[PDB]
Amino acid sequence: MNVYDDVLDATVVSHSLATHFTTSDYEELLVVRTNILSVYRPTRDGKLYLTDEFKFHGLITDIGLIPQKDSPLSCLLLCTGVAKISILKFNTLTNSIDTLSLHYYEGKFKGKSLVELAKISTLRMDPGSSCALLFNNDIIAFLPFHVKFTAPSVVLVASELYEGAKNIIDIQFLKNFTKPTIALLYQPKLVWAGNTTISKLPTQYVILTLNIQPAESATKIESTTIAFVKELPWDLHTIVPVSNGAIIVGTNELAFLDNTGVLQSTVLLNSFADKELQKTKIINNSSLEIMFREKNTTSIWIPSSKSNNDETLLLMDLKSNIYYIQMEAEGRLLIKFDIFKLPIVNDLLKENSNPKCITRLNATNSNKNMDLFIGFGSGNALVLRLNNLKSPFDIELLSSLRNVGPITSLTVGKVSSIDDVVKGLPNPNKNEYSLVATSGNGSGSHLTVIQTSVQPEIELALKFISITQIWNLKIKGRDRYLITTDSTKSRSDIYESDNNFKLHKGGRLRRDATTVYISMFGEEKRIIQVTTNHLYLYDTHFRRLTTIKFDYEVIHVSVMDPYILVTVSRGDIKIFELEEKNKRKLLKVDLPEILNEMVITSGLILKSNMCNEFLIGLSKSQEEQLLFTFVTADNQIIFFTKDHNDRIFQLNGVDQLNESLYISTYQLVPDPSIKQVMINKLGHDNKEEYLTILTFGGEIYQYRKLPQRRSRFYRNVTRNDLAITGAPDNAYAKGVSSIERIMHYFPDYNGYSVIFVTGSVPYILIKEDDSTPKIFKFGNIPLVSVTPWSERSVMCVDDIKNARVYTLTTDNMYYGNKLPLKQIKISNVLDDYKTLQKLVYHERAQLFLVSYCKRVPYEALGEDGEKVIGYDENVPHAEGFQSGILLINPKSWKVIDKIDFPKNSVVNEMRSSMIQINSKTKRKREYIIAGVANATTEDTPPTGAFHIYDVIEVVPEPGKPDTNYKLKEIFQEEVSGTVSTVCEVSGRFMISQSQKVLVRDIQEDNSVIPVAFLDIPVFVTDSKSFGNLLIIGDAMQGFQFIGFDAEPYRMISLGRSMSKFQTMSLEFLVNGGDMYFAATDADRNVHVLKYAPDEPNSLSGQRLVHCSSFTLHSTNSCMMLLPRNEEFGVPSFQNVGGQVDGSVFKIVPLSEEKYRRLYVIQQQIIDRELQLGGLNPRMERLARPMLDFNVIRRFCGLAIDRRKSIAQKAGRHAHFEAWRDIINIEFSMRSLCQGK
Amino acid sequence: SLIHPDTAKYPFKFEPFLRQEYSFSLDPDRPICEFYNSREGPKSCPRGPLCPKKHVLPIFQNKIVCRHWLRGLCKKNDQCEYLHEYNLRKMPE
Amino acid sequence: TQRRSVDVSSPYINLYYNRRHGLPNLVVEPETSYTIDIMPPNAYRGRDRVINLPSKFTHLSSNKVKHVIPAIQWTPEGRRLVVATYSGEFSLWNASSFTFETLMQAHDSAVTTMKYSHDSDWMISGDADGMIKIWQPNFSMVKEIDAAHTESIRDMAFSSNDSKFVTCSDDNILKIWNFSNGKQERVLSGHHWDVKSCDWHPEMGLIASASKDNLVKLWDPRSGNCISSILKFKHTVLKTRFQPTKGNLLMAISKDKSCRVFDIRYSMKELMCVRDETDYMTLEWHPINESMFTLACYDGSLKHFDLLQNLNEPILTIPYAHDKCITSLSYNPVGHIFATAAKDRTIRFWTRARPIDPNAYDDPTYNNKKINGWFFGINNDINAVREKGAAP
Amino acid sequence: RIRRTTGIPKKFLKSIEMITDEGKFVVQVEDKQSWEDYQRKRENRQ
RNA sequence: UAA
Ligand SMILES: [Zn+2]
Ligand SMILES: [Zn+2]
Repeated sequence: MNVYDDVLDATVVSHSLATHFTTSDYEELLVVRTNILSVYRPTRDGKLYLTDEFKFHGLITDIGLIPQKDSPLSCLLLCTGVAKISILKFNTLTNSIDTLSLHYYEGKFKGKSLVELAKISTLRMDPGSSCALLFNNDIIAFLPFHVKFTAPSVVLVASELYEGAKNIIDIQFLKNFTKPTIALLYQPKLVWAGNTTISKLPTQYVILTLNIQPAESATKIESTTIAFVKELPWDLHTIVPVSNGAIIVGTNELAFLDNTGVLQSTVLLNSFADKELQKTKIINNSSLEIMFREKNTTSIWIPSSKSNNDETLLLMDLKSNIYYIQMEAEGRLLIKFDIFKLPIVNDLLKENSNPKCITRLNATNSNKNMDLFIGFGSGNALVLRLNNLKSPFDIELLSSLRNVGPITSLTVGKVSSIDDVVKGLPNPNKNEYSLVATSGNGSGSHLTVIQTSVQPEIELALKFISITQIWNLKIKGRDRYLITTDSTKSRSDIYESDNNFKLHKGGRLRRDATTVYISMFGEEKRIIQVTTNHLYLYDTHFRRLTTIKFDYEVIHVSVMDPYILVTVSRGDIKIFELEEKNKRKLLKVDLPEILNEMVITSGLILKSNMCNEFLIGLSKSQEEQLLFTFVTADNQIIFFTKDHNDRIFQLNGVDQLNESLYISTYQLVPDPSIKQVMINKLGHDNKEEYLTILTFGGEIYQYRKLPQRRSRFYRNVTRNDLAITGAPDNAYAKGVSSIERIMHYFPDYNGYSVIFVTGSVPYILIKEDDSTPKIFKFGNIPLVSVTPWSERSVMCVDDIKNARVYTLTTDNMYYGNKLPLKQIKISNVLDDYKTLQKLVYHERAQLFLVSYCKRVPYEALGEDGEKVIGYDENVPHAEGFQSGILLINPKSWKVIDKIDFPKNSVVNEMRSSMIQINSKTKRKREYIIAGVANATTEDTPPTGAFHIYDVIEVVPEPGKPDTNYKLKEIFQEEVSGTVSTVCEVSGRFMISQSQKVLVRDIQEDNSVIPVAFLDIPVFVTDSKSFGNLLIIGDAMQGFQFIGFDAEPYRMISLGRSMSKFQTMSLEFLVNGGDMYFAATDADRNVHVLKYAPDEPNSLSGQRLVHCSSFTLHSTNSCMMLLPRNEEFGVPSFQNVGGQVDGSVFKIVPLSEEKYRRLYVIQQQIIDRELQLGGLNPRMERLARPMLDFNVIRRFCGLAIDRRKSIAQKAGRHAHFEAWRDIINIEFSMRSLCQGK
Repeated sequence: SLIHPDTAKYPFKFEPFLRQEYSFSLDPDRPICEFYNSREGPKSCPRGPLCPKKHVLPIFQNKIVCRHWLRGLCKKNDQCEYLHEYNLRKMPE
Repeated sequence: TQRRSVDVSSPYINLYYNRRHGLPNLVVEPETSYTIDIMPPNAYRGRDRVINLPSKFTHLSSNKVKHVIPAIQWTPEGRRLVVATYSGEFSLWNASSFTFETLMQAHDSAVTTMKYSHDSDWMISGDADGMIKIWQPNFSMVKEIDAAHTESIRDMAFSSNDSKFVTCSDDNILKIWNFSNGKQERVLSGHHWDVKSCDWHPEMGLIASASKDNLVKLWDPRSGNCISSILKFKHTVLKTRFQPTKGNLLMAISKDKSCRVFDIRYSMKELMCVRDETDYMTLEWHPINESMFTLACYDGSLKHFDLLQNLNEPILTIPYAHDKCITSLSYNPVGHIFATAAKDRTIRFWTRARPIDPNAYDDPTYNNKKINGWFFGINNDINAVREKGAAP
Repeated sequence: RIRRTTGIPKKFLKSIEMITDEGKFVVQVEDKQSWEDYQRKRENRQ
């Protein structure tokens, strides 16, 4: 009974393509991160503007492009999981992706494989667009394409194409062939470093022309051996086809084989190359020590631009070094084959490592200038501009896609709210905790603060006495006359904001009644104030010029430059227009006749070009017309122009909140749900028109206007990018009960056009240029009124009459990825700490501790000091480890203390555990326990150490007040066996040694003695404790469940997992009175197991019951236990897990009834709704199931009637309770908003 | 506390089972039983196996750590006459 | 004292650091400093399975009393190797250091077979008198079946859930036992003459039996009737095994000098038919890498095979692996140590090859140059690679 | 031809009154207590 | 108090 949700979406870019997918007006950049396909429009200056994002239910293994007849757009080949192809097309009519066909190959692959399949299949596409092949391990799946869209597929072993093909290394389609010719790189006899002396030149290379004969039933393929090469170096791993041949990339060599099939030349890259073994052709010897040690080398082959002889190939190793390879062939023969390292003067590529894909953005018919998009596994994905590809080269950074790299550690601490007072007033996000993760893998490695809410910069704070709403007036582009009103007392003050908000006390403004609205008017020459029952027009000096009396009190009033819209309690509309000549007239505006015979819940004056098609002589993609927009009680959005004749338009489908909206004439059951709407521009640099809908239940719906065909608004339902803020059917009434939610638009917050939603829990709508708009929690205090302030600032008033000016922090913040992300650079230009890991937070001292891990060259030493025999000194060495501990003060994010561990030492685990230092008095102290494992070879005996640190307050060094804490080592000990994990149990700490776990306790005199002992099968991967219950992960045999006792110290073996898997992380999923465990596999599976001693076949609980398996889309690096926030309802907990792709997930345990309801809803969505890539979400996670909250979120995005019909499937009141527990899951992470 | 959630005294449904089997509980530092006697047997305690106190097995009254238990090769299990607890001062050198 | 230790703890540290950081397992280069980049055997699949080849002779062990060793068995976690002797004794040997001496005296007659439970909680051992003993992991005999078979027990294999286990003897029948009560369940009738070995399918209910009547039979444990017969062996069929992990394959050796691998998913389809001039005596599938197995011959000559590399010849032959006929093979469950026992009364341990090794594939196990004590320097060496094979 | 009680801890040996330790002959007996506990633990909720 |  669990539900899985993605706290963060993936950030590591794995694939990229340039094509015409959604439009042919420009070449888009398709970006795949883990399961999200992002379509970007690359600008001329390298900025990436997101067009639309699609989220899939499986891991996108590979992407490919195939053209289609009678269409300029190209279809998309999507590879998901293991051996699955879904052909994707973009439906321009529906602005969505519809799957052309599914192709399952895993079953055939297993049928034709003696050994287990590889986790990732590899897709190759014919340059002639005639066929595509997918191969896993010597089994090739061919997907022919007709020239009725896809011919039947044929799956065969590589031995059927060519007799000798036995261990395929790589397959590629060769170029300049009239038939779909492929090249196979294979090793009939497998050879590695320890096998080279007894096996010479094992790699082979064959060129096969394929004669695909599609038929109605099956496809027949015949391969003719064009050429065959028998003697090749063992380390060749990547085929890089070129115009006249193919470059074979190896760990130590670069072999060039032409399409004729003769190895014309080869380049030795390092000292490990096959020196004096090839000895049959041109041997370009290079002492550059270039190492392509990866399984597959990333590269881009740019064809010759028409031919200018400018065909370029760029290799790129794991350390982000771009290598230029030139092939100055005059024909079949090759001349001047060499590899050149591109000089990088400004080390802009230092922060990035493990490149994944390279794509050229803008062609410009010349290979001299190239704009390259490169995705990285650790650093930000970059858009680089290469200027002069020479054998003066210049490289500049145009833009970047934020990448939280591999989240290798997750902890909770205070990043904000350290100080309870900010500029006199209390901290707006006081007592708010945040997830802090470790990001990156090398020189560029930082702390990523996964903020639960937006932290605004305060530049002004003041206390008011009694207000309910405020307005700030800008007359000469400057702040004057900050009007405040008190609805309870019917008062209105002036508060001239030029000088310390002093009481102006001047002008005939109505001080003795509640102001409903006041703003500048008449091109900043008039001030209009709408009171409870009167409308007043003033000038800059607040002199009365016009007065209008309203019979009924006004409710909603909106103002544009020449017009004002007023709604009164009777429900009828009143629109006034200021006279242009000398103002002070306020003429009436004739409403449409049909308008007065229908109820309007809210209205506003709107400026947009959406209905320009229906207007007379206005069918231009410009000139936003003035529209008087109104929300009817039937939730219908209607609008008309000033010269409306009698025509009223309407957004169709908004009453049911349909996926697609469109403008049409409004021709004519009061169920008012839509509370406020507004259409405005959102974005940072390019502004996109969005329709934002506020419902009476507090939920916010966003519709994107299509830039082409502007009369239509579309909402992405597959993408779960918009956070849930409320529930329709009066569920979660506390979200809107205290403070009424008002949506305020600010075109310039810090250069961002944002939307502010007031209430007890405020929200801000921020849209990055490379991302969709996101709903972000704003602060941790209620917001009552927000007004623009100066330029690029706002003033916000909370519920306790405290007003403070805010500005959006944009220095290291990324307002995308479903949650605000703060980049904390720990390494500076002086001290370059390498990859940071094992980040902990010391609660008592309010400090963060992290461990750096510098990769140093490894020297293999024996047990005696003497070195191991086979050492070579004048040769590149494998990287060892060297680690230490950094004490970081979150006040300044500076390292205030550092301690270093010796060579060949990696801190495999660090904790901030509470340790019982006295068994009698039960005194507990928070110690930092670091588990150091000596990362060395298999032959040397395993060794390690554990250090216990106490954070002590010291006298700060003058100049730096934050250096008032230091690390004091109260105990350390070198122990036999690697210390792979550290965990605290019941006030005592347990560390893992080689096939051993020892429990020790600390006395008052800082004496540490082991008290318990338990044997471990192979290797401890993770260990967690729940009071006195242990779970110890094993690298081969799953995990086991241990209870710990004291007086008679015992390690009771309560149970263990029945299935043996290589677990990555462990955590407890308590789920009420029962007890479950979460175990992440090396196959990206997370398993839920329960301790069920009362079950029959559990052997008194010794056999853990396997509850569910759930295939995550990336490997899990870490898990943590977090308290769970209960919005309506014994403490409850949740699991938070960091992923390598940069995504954060959570498992929320559910009760039986909640699980039943949500399972029924999820099954209904899967069975009835149309999935994006045709992928069944149930089957994708199964490579009592764990529920995918991404599927359940589609319930929130359905139509109202569709929502009711789906909820009716099981439960009369299932809609209400379903919305309640969906809210509970969505807000389960808000326990960080209330702490200490 | 969000940093160190209170997971010590959690109400578990298998706690009575942990009392019956393994003589275990969720409070490692619970007071010793004033009625239970290891030599007399489980019947000495009036509250029976469901006693909130600690019922020390006779295996833990032994004076010297079992050398075969340390290697995981003790053939006598709880019937051994040597200590099956990782007590360092009680080891035979 | 300083000695040759083979521990996979540090390689696992490196592997999990790579996996938790998204770093790929970097290609090992022919240099000693790259031994740190050699991952634990469980981390290697596909073309990297060649790294998990035991080719470096690492240690040579022997009991105080030179007794014939009918069977050896690693503990299910690979911590220790159980060496059964012809005198009915159990000798343990720690995998960390290949060091232990204290005996157990398990049975009264020669222990012919041992087998641990898949749950790793129960070991059953059979002897030459037909007695079957059930052992706890701490080696505390808990149950005897005095007359499980009339003749000497030949082979015993547990079911997937370890609730049942099948045994065979010099009698012409196999009988399935209920482990919970130790009571015989049914008799697998057939197999004229004598049945020499048996094995249970790792996943589903399927029994393979090798017999002196030139037959390999497939049984249904639920019913106890033969479901298919293999007629492809021209003499008595010796030890037969399915596979440790998947069981899609089934291998049986016979003393007609032929080893055959069958695809059980395709009506016992023949995959490999490798013949040798010398007699095969035992086999051992690789515990991690499918399609990889080792054959032991009557003249020593460990022969490691690979279904995907060569269907006709071994991918690696260690011709003088043992001085006499090799009786039992046992891969460590972790997969980093390979243990072999022969009639020369010696236990020899094999580890994976090193990136660079002057004596690689030139040990006295590869060239018949075993002069007096040739393993003294290969068993007392603290390091592994060693300078360029011989010893005092 | 006659064995000695090497690893047997003298409590699973009863005097027969084929294997002997020091003089008087004994025989190994199953520890019919660990097997019984296994049986007890095989019971539901026990 | 040993196997
Ligand atoms: Zn008691
Ligand atoms: Zn003992």
